Amino acid sequence: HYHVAAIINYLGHCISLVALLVAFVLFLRARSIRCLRNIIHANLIAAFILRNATWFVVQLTMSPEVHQSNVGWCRLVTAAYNYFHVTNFFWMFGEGCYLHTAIVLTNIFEMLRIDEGLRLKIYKDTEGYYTIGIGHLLTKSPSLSVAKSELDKAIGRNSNGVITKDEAEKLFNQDVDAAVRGILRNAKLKPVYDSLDAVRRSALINMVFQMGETGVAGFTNSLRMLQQKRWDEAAVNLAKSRWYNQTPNRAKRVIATFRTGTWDAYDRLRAWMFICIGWGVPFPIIVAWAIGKLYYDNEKCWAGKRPGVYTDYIYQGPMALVLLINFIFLFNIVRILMTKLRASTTSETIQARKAVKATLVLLPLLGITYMLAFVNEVSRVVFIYFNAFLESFQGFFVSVFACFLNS
Ligand SMILES: CCCCCCCC/C=C\CCCCCCCC(=O)OC[C@H](O)CO
Ligand SMILES: CCCCCCCC/C=C\CCCCCCCC(=O)OC[C@H](O)CO
Ligand SMILES: CCC(CC)Nc1cc(C)nc(Oc2c(C)cc(C)cc2C)c1C
Repeated sequence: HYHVAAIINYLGHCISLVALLVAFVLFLRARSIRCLRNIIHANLIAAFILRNATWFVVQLTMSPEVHQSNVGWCRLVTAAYNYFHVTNFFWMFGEGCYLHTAIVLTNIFEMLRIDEGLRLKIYKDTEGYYTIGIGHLLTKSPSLSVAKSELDKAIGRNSNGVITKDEAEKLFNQDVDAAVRGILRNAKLKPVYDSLDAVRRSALINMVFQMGETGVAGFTNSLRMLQQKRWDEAAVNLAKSRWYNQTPNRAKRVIATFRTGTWDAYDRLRAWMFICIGWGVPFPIIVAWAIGKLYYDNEKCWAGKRPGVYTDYIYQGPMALVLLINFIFLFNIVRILMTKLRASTTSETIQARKAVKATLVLLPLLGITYMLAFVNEVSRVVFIYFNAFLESFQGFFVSVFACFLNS
């Protein structure tokens, strides 16, 4: 049977590798590779591709004579293969951070957290008025004691000076409504705002926060063009204003949002933070593991299982912890979907459901294999053959899954 299990493993690994590669090319071709969803999926696929390819290399290490010798390149392959193992876990954790944040925090919140900055503690602004969050003014009393109270009425609860991230969102949402009220009352801004789609409306609100209604109104020809959906020409005119000269970066992002329609400008910035979770963090982990092996376990290409001293827990450790956290995220996401978002049916909530549905489908497929790992008749043959199939086709499931989310 052992030969059968080996044949299935090579067959599966081939299939999953091809599947992953096809999915990756798909995501690269897409114009949506700009979206944050697709950046994570593509990186997730890459992380998976690398592991499958390394598997075939690892197969060469296996032959006894190389296994025994513990050659230098042998050790590199084992470490590399393990690195990609952690990469897989952390990228999956990547998707889970995104999904969780996707429901709890709106796009417009994220845009103006990059552009004006988020401060969770009470601070005094430039002219000395107490301000918290994304540019929210509490009151103009000189006594911070009074300010703590003013925040409490706003939030509903006693604050002691420091508000939760979810609370800042409520403050921010309030400000956005105020901005819209102002926009609708403005004779110049109103026709333009009403014609714009949701993403561009956000970009208009961005300028309102920085310049004011009166300031944004001053852009007569840019807004005319905006209204006539002449986005390329509208962008040209927006630069010429000195707003651009004084704050190029924020202006470029806001202007670019007018052109495209998308969040691409802000999404790139967000993506670097995911990148660290997926490739950045597992690298110190694997380095620490490799030192451990050099110190007490220099045998057998680093793949020897010795009972022994636990060195594999240096990388296995974080893999386990990352998983638990994802469960906590999932637990919170599912509850939110029942709790507030039953009746919502927005563009975001539909996708989040579709994702959660797919996660639930994905999670037993990958999970059973670990369950079978802890616990060890014709039915014994069925255990091994099942194992051989699940591990080998692990990659294929990921390819299908990523594609399903993208759709
Ligand atoms: C010796 C090696 C140590 C090196 C340490 C590496 C970590 C530092 C990395 C980034 C710093 C620069 C980040 C600048 C990018 C910020 C972009 C942005 O958000 O800001 C736009 C601007 O605020 C609106 O005008
Ligand atoms: C046939 C024998 C040789 C073995 C070869 C293995 C066969 C499965 C491999 C590829 C399927 C990948 C799944 C693709 C799912 C298509 C649905 C999809 O969403 O496509 C659009 C894409 O997401 C836009 O970004
Ligand atoms: C378990 C072994 C591992 C091997 C790759 N698979 C993983 C790893 C991780 C971290 N999360 C997974 O799923 C989730 C969970 C649990 C929560 C959320 C919010 C999102 C996703 C995609 C799977 C299927």
